[PDB]
Order: sequence, then C-alpha cells, then structure tokens
Amino acid sequence: QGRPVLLLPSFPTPNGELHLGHLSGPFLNADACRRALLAAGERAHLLLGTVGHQSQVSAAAEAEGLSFHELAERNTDAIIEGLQAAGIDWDVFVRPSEPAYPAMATSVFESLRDRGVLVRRTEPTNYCEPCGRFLLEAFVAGHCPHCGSNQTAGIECELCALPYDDRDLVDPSCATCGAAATQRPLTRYFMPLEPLRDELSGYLRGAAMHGRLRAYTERVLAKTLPDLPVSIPAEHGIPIHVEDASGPAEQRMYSAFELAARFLTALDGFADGWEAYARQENPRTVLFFGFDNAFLRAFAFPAVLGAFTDALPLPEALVCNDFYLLDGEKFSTGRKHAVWARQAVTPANADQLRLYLAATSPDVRRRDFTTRGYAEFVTAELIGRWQRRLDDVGGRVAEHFGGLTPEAGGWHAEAERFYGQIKEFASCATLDYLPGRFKPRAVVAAACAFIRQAEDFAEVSADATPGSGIARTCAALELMALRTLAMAVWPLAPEFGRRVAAALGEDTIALEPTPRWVRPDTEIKFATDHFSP
Ligand SMILES: Nc1ncnc2c1ncn2[C@@H]1O[C@H](COS(=O)(=O)NC(=O)[C@@H](N)CCC(=O)O)[C@@H](O)[C@H]1O
Ligand SMILES: [Zn+2]
Ligand SMILES: [Zn+2]
Repeated sequence: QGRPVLLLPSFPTPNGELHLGHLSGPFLNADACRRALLAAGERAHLLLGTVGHQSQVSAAAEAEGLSFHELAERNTDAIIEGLQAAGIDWDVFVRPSEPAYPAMATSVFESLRDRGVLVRRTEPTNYCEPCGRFLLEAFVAGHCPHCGSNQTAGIECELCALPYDDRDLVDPSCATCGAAATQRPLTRYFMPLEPLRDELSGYLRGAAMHGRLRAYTERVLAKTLPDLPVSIPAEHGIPIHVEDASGPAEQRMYSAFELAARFLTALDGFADGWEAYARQENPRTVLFFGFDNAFLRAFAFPAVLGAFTDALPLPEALVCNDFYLLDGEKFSTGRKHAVWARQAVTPANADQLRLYLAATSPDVRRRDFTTRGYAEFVTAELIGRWQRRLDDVGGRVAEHFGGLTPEAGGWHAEAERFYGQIKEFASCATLDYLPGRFKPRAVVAAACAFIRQAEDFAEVSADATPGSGIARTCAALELMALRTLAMAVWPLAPEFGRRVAAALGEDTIALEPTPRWVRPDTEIKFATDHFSP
C-alpha cells in the first residue's frame, strides 16, 4: 500500500498549557506512531492545531480579562513550546486565527444545510435571567443523565462520554452565577444522527479500535442517537443565521460541528488543496484522542465529515486513551492539578520521560504518574539496567575483540534461544506500533523483559571459549540485540535510539521483524550517560 498516513490527534483547547497527561495521551501516541511509520518506510504526516472555538476559551477569557483572541493565541504559543520540548513534531499547525478557516467551516454548514442533512428545531432551553444568557456548553453546570457525573459542559460528560440532549442534563444551573436554570424557547440548527445509524454502525464495525472503545460504541448505539447541535448563541464563533427563530437569530457554530472543518483546514494547509490531495492520494487517517472525546471522534466527527465529502476515507483507526492521573487525581488544566510540560520536560529528560509515560500509558485505564515512580524507573531500569547492558557489552567487546564487531561463527543451543528472544522482541515492536493495534506500553514491557534476557545471555557470552567461533557468535548476537533495542524504542526515545544506532555504525534503523547483524569490524563505543538522574 502506497497510501500516505494522516495522524490527527485532538486539537488541544487553547485555554491553557499542556500537562503530562496531554503528552501521555494523544500527543505522544500520535508522534510515536508517526515515527514508527516513518521508520517502517511509510509516508506519515501529523496534523495539529488549536484552531476552532471552544466555549472554555470564551469563559476563561472573561475571568482573565483578555479577549477570546488574545487568550487563544497566548496559550497556542505555550502549547507549541510544550510540544516541541517533548519532541512532538507536526507537518502543519493551524493557529486559532487562521484566515482560511471560517470559509471552510461555513462551507461545511452551508453544504449540509442545502443537502437536507440539517433541521431547525425549537425547544425550551436553559437560560439565566440574572445573567441574561442561554445556558449551554461550558456556561451550564449539571449532572450527566447516564452516569451522574457533574464533570459536564452541556451535552458532554467527561466520565462516560455517552451522548444526550441538552434538555436531559440533570439539575441544570448557571455555571457563572450558580443560579438554578429556568427556561426560554430557542431555535437552533441541529444535525440528526439517528438517520445515520446504519452508516455509523457499518463505519465503526470496520474501523480499528481497542475493546474498551468498541464496547463504548455499543453502549452508545444501544440507545437512540441524539441530534448533534449545529448552531448556538454565543459571543464568539463562526456566524450562523437561524431563520424564523425563537430567541436570537444571529448565532454561532457549535464547536462539536467544527471538527470536520478543523481537520480539512489542517490538511488543506499541509497539501495546498485538501480535496485534490484526498482523491488523488487516498490518505489513511488515524485518530488519537482521550475518552472524553469518544463520542466526538467515533460519532460526530465521521457523521459530519462523511456527509460533507467522500474525497477521503473516514478514519480507519481510533486510538483512544484514558486519563493520566497525577498522584492519583486526574491531570486537569481547569482544576490546576498538573505538572506542566514546559516546566518539566528538558532535552536531557525528554527520552526517559517519553519512555516512562509509555511504560505507564493510560491506554485502557487511568494510570498514575508520581515523581517517585518516574525517578525509580530512570535510575533502576533505564540507568541501572538499560545503560548497564550497553556498558557491559561495550567493555567486553573492547576487552576481548579489540573493540571491533566480530563476525558470527558457529551456533549452539543457548544462541538459538537468545536469537529467538531477539525475534520475539523485534516482532512485538513492529506489531504494537501499528495504528491498528497501537500499544506502546507493551513495547516498553517487552524491552524490559528483553534486557533481562540479554543479561542472561551475557553469562553465556562470558563463558564461551576465548578465540572460538561461538565466542564471536555470542558477541555478534549481543550487539544485534542492542541494535534491535535501538530499533524498538526509537519511536518513544528517538534521541536515545539514534545515539545507540550511531555507536553501531548506522544513521537509521529500519523498523522490521528481522533482526540484523552489526557490520563486522564496526568499532563499538557507547556513551555512558544517555539518561540523566
Ligand atoms: N489527563 C489526561 N490524560 C490523557 N489525556 C488527556 C488528559 N486530559 C486531556 N487529555 C486528552 O488530551 C486531548 C486534548 O485535550 S483538550 O486540550 O482538553 N481539548 C479537547 O479535549 C477537545 N477540545 C479537542 C477538540 C479537537 O480535537 O478539535 C484530548 O484528546 C483529551 O482527551
Ligand atoms: Zn447566571
Ligand atoms: Zn456520564
């Protein structure tokens, strides 16, 4: 397949900086996926941005005193710096004020309205008379009807992500003044999703996702599908005129409806013409997101995108994660419970921190970050054992082979077994970086177990008869194993992988199931200080 791969992590909301939970979720997942795809010889492009309108930015802008626009651009700068600190690369980044964006968003609404996909509905909607505003998205507080959580923003429940109508939010209240909501009639544009039930079912049946997300899609599809809000009264946003409206006629595009337009604006800038590129290159698209975005990315995004265009296939894989915890409580921008990326990530610890977030990847469970757990990983595992193998193999190559990589001679049983272990590690790495079954956590665990297998084999190498062919084989295998480690961890620790690679005399290592020998006579000198405690 010569198809290019589009990696589309969630566009972070520019109401703050990124914390380590963000990194541990869609951003490290998408960057490591991209890197493994490049290492396997594919074309891979990560599309990013903070473009769009989220009501959280408007609300944060009120409190902070700034305008929506100032606050989004300021936080976009900070988000960009944290991503670069963590080694997250991108092929395009769409800022909140991208001039070509509103045309794109408007094109999607008008094209859906004109083709009959949308409706205008009038219903009683929560309103705050003292504040003088309708109570929706981030401006309403209340409880999810499915799970009872109060971690909501109108139709979005952070805990279960199960959809529901605005009028179903339990115990609504003004999120600004606390007053219990009353009501007012309002007329808004909606996109019904229940007509699309068969298309969405079929689309998701053929998409790749893990079982936790699959079972979520089944719970969603076990009830009727709410209408997706399209328009909304708000101070900021892409304008939408609502005809024959009870309530304000001049409204805005609801953020959830913007998802398709955010994607295509990014692709348009990356390709200089998104629609020609889509039809001529037939890209594969891979989504990365946290579980609070599960409805938005498994349902609302394909629904809107697929009704707008067929120039590109809908995303073939959905790489969903749960929330990273900090000392047992979720990383939270709002609640200011966080370790911030700009403050904590340095060139010296980027590789080891990415390795640790992957070793603890909150893939199907919320998992915990503590500074203790992280520090012990660095010193005991990465230094105490990964660094140790490099040194042990390196110094014994110096001691017994004049620092040159020997050429494998004959074999015996212990070499068979170790080579077979090298094959199982290499195989885990090629498979578990795949978009279709992305599990970096298993690659790190396979690395740790492999280091221990290599520690056993060092005993075998130490006891081979000096000067013999089997002694050469053992050393060639020990080098082959370190070459395979650098191959296997490169997507997560690219600087560490590149440095071990160059000590083995290679500028790049293909990501592949077949282990390779180190070139005989290659001078072997490893650095002693890859990681920093
Ligand atoms: N503690 C945590 N651990 C692990 N992942 C976490 C996380 N907190 C957030 N996330 C995930 O990080 C992604 C971005 O988070 S976010 O800034 O709040 N923005 C949003 O959720 C939506 N505004 C994205 C809209 C879009 O994609 O266009 C989102 O995919 C979110 O799910
Ligand atoms: Zn109020
Ligand atoms: Zn819920």
